Amino acid sequence: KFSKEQFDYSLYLVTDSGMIPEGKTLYGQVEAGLQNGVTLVQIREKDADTKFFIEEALQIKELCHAHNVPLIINDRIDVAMAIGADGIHVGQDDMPIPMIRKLVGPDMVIGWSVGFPEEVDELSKMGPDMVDYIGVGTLFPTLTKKNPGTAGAIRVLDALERNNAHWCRTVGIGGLHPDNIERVLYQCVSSNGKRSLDGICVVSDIIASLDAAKSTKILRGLIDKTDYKFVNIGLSTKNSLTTTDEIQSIISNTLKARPLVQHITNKVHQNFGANVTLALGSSPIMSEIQSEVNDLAAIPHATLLLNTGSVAPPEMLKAAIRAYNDVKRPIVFDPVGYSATETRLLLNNKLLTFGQFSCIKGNSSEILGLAELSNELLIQATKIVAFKYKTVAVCTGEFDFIADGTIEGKYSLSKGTNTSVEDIPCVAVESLGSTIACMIGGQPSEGNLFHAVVAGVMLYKAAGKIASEKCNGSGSFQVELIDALYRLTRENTPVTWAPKLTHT
Amino acid sequence: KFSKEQFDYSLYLVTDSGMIPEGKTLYGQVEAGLQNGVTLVQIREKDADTKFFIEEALQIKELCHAHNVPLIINDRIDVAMAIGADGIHVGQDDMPIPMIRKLVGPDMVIGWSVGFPEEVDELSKMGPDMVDYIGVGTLFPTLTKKNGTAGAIRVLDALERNNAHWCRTVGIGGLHPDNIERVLYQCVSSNGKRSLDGICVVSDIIASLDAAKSTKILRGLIDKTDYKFVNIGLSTKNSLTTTDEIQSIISNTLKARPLVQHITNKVHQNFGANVTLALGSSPIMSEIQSEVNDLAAIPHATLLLNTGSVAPPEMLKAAIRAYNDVKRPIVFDPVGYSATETRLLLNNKLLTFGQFSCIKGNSSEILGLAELSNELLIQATKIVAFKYKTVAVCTGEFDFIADGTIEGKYSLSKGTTSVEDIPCVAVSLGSTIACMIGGQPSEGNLFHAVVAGVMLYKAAGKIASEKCNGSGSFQVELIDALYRLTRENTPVTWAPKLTHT
Amino acid sequence: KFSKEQFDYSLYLVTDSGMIPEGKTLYGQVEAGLQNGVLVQIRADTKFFIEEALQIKELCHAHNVPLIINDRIDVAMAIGADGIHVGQDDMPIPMIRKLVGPDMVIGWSVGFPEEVDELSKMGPDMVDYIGVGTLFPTLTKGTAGAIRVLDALERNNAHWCRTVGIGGLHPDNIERVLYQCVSSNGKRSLDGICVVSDIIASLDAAKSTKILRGLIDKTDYKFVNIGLSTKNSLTTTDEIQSIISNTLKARPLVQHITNKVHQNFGANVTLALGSSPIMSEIQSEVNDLAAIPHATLLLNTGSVAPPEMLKAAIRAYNDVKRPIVFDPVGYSATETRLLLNNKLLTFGQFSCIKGNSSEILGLAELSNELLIQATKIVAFKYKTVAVCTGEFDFIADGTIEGKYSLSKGTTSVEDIPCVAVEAGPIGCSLGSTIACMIGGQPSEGNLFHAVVAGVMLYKAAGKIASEKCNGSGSFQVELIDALYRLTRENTPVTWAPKLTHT
Ligand SMILES: Cc1ncc(C[n+]2csc(CCOP(=O)(O)O)c2C)c(N)n1
Ligand SMILES: Cc1ncc(C[n+]2csc(CCOP(=O)(O)O)c2C)c(N)n1
Ligand SMILES: Cc1ncc(C[n+]2csc(CCOP(=O)(O)O)c2C)c(N)n1
Ligand SMILES: [Mg+2]
Ligand SMILES: [Mg+2]
Ligand SMILES: [Mg+2]
Ligand SMILES: [Mg+2]
Ligand SMILES: [Mg+2]
Repeated sequence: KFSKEQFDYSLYLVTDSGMIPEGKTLYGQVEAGLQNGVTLVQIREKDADTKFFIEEALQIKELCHAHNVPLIINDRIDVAMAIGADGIHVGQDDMPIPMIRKLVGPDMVIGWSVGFPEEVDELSKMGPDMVDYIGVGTLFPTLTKKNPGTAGAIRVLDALERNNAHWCRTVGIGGLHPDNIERVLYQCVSSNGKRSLDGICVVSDIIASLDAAKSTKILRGLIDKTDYKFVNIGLSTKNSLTTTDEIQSIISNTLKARPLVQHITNKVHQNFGANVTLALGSSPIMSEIQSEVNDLAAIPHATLLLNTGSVAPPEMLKAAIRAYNDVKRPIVFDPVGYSATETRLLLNNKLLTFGQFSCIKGNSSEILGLAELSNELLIQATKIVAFKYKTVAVCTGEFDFIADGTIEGKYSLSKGTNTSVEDIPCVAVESLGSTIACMIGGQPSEGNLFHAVVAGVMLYKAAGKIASEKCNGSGSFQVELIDALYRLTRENTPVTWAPKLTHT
Repeated sequence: KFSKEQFDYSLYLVTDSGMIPEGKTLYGQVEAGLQNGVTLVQIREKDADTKFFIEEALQIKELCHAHNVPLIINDRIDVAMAIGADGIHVGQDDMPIPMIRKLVGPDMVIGWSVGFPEEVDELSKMGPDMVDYIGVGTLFPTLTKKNGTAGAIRVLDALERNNAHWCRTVGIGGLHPDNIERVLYQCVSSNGKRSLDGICVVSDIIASLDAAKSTKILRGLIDKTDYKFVNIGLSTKNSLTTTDEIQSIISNTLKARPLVQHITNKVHQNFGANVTLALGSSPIMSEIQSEVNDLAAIPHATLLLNTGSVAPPEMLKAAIRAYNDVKRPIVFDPVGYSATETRLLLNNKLLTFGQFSCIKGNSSEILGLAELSNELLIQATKIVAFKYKTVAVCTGEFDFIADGTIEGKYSLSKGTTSVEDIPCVAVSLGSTIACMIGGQPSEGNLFHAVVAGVMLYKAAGKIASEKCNGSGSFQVELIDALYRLTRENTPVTWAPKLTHT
Repeated sequence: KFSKEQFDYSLYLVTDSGMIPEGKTLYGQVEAGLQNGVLVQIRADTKFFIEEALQIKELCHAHNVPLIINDRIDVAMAIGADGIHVGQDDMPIPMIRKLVGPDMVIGWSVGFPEEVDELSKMGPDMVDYIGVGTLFPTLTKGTAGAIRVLDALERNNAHWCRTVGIGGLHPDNIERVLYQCVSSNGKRSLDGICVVSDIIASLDAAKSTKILRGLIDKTDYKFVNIGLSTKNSLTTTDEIQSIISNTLKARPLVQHITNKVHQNFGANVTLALGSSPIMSEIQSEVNDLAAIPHATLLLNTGSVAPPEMLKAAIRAYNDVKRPIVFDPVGYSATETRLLLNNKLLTFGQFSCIKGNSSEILGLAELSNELLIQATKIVAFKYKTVAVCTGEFDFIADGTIEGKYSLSKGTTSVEDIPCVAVEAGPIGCSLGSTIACMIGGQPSEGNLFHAVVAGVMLYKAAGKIASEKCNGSGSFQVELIDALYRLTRENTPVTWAPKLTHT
């Protein structure tokens, strides 16, 4: 007999009877996963046949108790009481929670499927020893649930905090696999940094596995690690303004490394973007072809730059983003959208679920929108975004603001960061997408993501003043800008450049 | 809040959500059936979201309680406790009964689906306030469940051998107005002490375009008490059949020229039509489905069934029903029966299609039908006669006739008069019996007619065996004797002696 | 290197690559069949072919058995194969002989006598052996037909040409095939048996083969649980008396499969002889019926019953070694009837065949010496007791004590026992009579005597009836009566009919 506080939600295995590979049993899989992790187990399915259910539940309760792990049942509350189960899970469309509590009485864990903040409010108006934990929405798409992102999970953890539901644990569920578990753990944190997921739920990743022991050992590895080094550049927090000597080193490195920068964009920017890249002494590639994507990313110092409202299918954007994250190379997200039209908002939010971005760059509107929300406002927004997507965020305007929300790539269960939206580093400065892409692209393993982005914003802003002076209108401004970028970097003398870098 | 003994199983409505006609609601149907009968109601939901289930259950509990009728739930015991239901029904493959009792505690009705005696034994090894009632097997075939009366009797018999006095019974599966009275009529304990406490329907009310009317009809049938299944008298006669009665029978059939439809082999086709001709009535050898209703509509029509025939079960079913609809007599003369695995199968299936006026077999045919010397044969003959609520004939040295119709009486739970004490007397035959019964007027008597037939046949037999030179001439002298014997009604003359058994 | 005369055609395994069960190889199957019996013939890409052929030639040579190839003559020469098989639509035989040169065995698929003629006007060291037609139906690509071919091999004196039977051969019909596939002159039979699916497609090829071996090198086919001994002494009164007693005491169950005219009249004859008739034409019942003591099958023709069920019934009785009597209402009366009847004669072994002058001459594939010759031909052809009804009834015994052998083969058409039964100038009635006499016999009985007993009894009842009757009508019933009276007093010394030798 376990109690609320003895429950370890770390790796939470939810079974599904009609998904087991031939020559393997449900007992067999659940056994393998207990010997290698999963501090919790839930039985469903049916095939019901309510009597065969009960026999399988008892058979499996012995196994779990043997390994000192609780057994949860869904959604048959009666079978739960009948076999002396340790808890029950119910969905939004199952028996109302109060009714359940009345039958099972205190002591028993009650799990609830929750996908929206609105449902966290209800959960809260009910107080403790009603809902004990919740499975957060369906994180990613999946074939396991017969009918039916991290941004969405955050909105829920945030409601658990605004309502101070201290008594309610959380696990994330739906489409969780080794290719996205660290990213999920990493960016699913309360905005105030005080709360994260207490564990991870899998079904197909273990159950449907030809080797369930191995699959589980892998998920365990990911969950009890603490670093997500998502790009082969330094992520150290830097609080000292970026020195002239550092900017100089950045530019040298990218000039010497000749980074390959893959542009995925519409057209207007195709040509102008390739010019900026050429000026910065690196080679542009405008491939939007799925098969090439893994080969491109394999080339030394490769970099991805994303634009939006593009002619490329979501299936390939997903493919590209993943391709770069697999080789730990940097992605820069520069929405041409974003939230400009209903259709763009949709596509952009879908993009932000495909992987981890090294940098997100927007203007005042693009940024406020991303922050889900003047001058003090733009700063708050910039940090919110940076923290939300665990990335370096740039907000362009008269002043350009840069915030570093990577937190050295740190994640943990429940904790969650050690660091809220409010107190991450954010500095100020008084085509940019490709500039930033080239600076980050050139950095070696010992580099620093944040300094590089700042370097880029400085460089760009510097070239701007020069061009606006030497030009005769919009036309020549464009070409004088490219020229300034070229001249500026062929002589590393940042001590010279106009733009002033302050703290925010 | 109801208790075990307040439950009225009379007309028990079991719902099914995805079977309701367009423009009609489950509330709507269940309402109509409460206003006209349904004395009990069960709700299912194997396919929905457990929350919509609970909302519909409460919505419908108010309706039932409003009409002072309990609400039963299946098989979600949890939903049952949660909404304060009055009982739960579970199947053979659902949660074990002891476990259920432990959660819901005494006071709540527990129903169990039961199809075999073996399961009645288990029900009994558990004693009272475990299983309160049972739904007996699937009586007839149906499209309602996703995966006969003889069979129900075997279950009622086990409820008696085990003295499970505490357990009610309802019959279920394929019950409609075309077979409800026959079900109530023949589903009785062998000792006559127990019958079905009620009848269960799903499609007959739920899937109805006019649920109010459909229900009013089922009610009519359930609380009636007579099943006059043939337009002949069914009165119990304890006085031996007098010569004057036999004489009247023969006269009637000669004057009525009954049309006797033979469904038979090919050996019996010809020989059977001869006997029919001799008795002054016309044979027809139609095995065609479309003709069957027209044939039966002809005055004094009669059906004679043989087995191991080339005719499809679908048409036998069609014929048997055709005659029962017009309340005309069927005689069942198995050429099988239980002679081969295939025959046993077909015959038992036949006995589920309708009500027979008479069943005729030899020592083996009969013992088999009784599901079991010279005393043994007598016990067997009554068993059969009572089982199929019919007049049963067992041919041999002595021919035994038993009358198990019990004046066509049925009731709920009661149910009666046991196997042991129905009337039984002692003394080609299929066709003879068919013609005697065929000729009887509304005021006649089924039992006397059958006896008359057996007498007549046995009489013609002695005469023929004497006037013949072997098997060949015996056959034709028998037909002749049948002809001569009936053209002069003088039963005072005939050889065969009629005693009590 | 083998030569013509070292070739043992006993159990001849023909492979088929795409028919092997999972987890089993062609090497695996052919190995199992060599260790338990087995000559061998092999039938994708021409290069994989050659590799498999060599691989398998080593195996065969290891067990001292030749390897034959079909129909790639080139692959044959290339791998030094021991012989080649070709079909009727493959390379002409002379051409083949020219390329492979003498010494190599040449097999030819043959299904008609016409093709035996061609095989013959080519003389020796052209065609060495032949696979006879397709005996029974099969998904891989009758005995009366095989006989016509063995007969042509004899009329042409093709002494140099062996024969194997092929197509649909399995344990349920191998002995019957060996048993009735013999030259009309009795001098020639099949030199062996060919299987594909029975061994190749088997989950246990070792066992399957051991079984086929058992059957082939046995020599008795006891196809009915009655004596088959050749009796040359006329059937004595005391024997007829014993027969009738036995059937009266045994009350045989006689299953009639017949028209509708004969249904009733046939059941009466059966009843009179103190046995029970059953008129079932239902497939599922058939195995249960035959399992009942002293059960007997009587077949009529142009019936409403499907060939699929007749096959089912005939087999059902042969499996329990009970007697079948074949009394064609056809036969050869119409094109459709001939067809169905011949198909029936391929379904199993009959204990007796009964026809009239036409029915019989037809069956013999052809007066009074003529009728006698015909009757023996039929009796011998279908290895059965044959009855030919007329003024004289002729009975011939072609069972030859149920003896079979490879190549040998037996005793010709000409010299099996044949007797006659006359009484003076006077149908489906005799069929039922015969069915009841045979039905009653115990293991120690004798098939031949019983049939004769039946014919005598019937003929006897006939004279009596023709005298006591007033026309066709009463004749029928007086006949049943006479059958009844005659058997209730076993006094054959009394009966009119005279039994002579033919
Ligand atoms: C703890 C908890 N939270 C939520 C639910 C509902 N739920 C969300 S998606 C899905 C399966 C995805 O598996 P996968 O994609 O790993 O194959 C299910 C069963 C539940 N039953 N338990
Ligand atoms: C009291 C009780 N006994 C048995 C069962 C199981 N059951 C067997 S047959 C049938 C469908 C017949 O519909 P129809 O009358 O339209 O043929 C169902 C529901 C149950 N659920 N409740
Ligand atoms: C020696 C010889 N004779 C004939 C043929 C032609 N042939 C007639 S039937 C048959 C397949 C029978 O398989 P199963 O016994 O499984 O029915 C084949 C292959 C030949 N290729 N070789
Ligand atoms: Mg169930
Ligand atoms: Mg933009
Ligand atoms: Mg549900
Ligand atoms: Mg009978
Ligand atoms: Mg004939």
